Amino acid sequence: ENLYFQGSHMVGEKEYKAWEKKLRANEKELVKEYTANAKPFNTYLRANEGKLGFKPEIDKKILKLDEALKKSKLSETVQVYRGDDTSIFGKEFQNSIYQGNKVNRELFRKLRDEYQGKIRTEYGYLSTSIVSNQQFAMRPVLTTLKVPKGAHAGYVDKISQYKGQYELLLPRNTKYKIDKMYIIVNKGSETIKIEATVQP
Repeated sequence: ENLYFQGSHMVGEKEYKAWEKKLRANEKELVKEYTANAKPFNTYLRANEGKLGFKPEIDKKILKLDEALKKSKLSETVQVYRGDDTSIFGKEFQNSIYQGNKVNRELFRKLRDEYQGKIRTEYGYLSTSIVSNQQFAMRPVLTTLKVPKGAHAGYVDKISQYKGQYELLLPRNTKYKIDKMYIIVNKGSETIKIEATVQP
């Protein structure tokens, strides 16, 4: 263990290296493979609510990817984030929840009532961002996730010279409790905030 001068240069670099060490060569390539084209995997898991058996070749990779994600446990509780469009809320609210750069308060109240306090599931693998020096909240919806110590997760390197951070790749079938929803009033915009806790 070398001395960590300046602490972590970008948050998640330690966890990324450690996880990478435990992965077999075939696993590491499968992770890259998933990262390149995630959509066929995640639409499949969503279409069938996490049940396997429909597509044998896909099923085999999903099982291997699941095991790879098992290799690293979180040493400490962390916070990760997601930017999303109003499509996150589904047909009833997408088009309505906003009107001209501001949140519809009455529709927000209904939205808060349906989601807040409930436990939900992401059948696909969940990509989240780890804050280092910047948090990209340009999107209307910002979701913050508390990932508990002892949870399983993977790490993907999305970092470039000017933009990008480490990704925390959550296992498929992740459960989360929607702790709180509120409107962040920015200078010149409004953001819908979702604060959730990953149940392990």
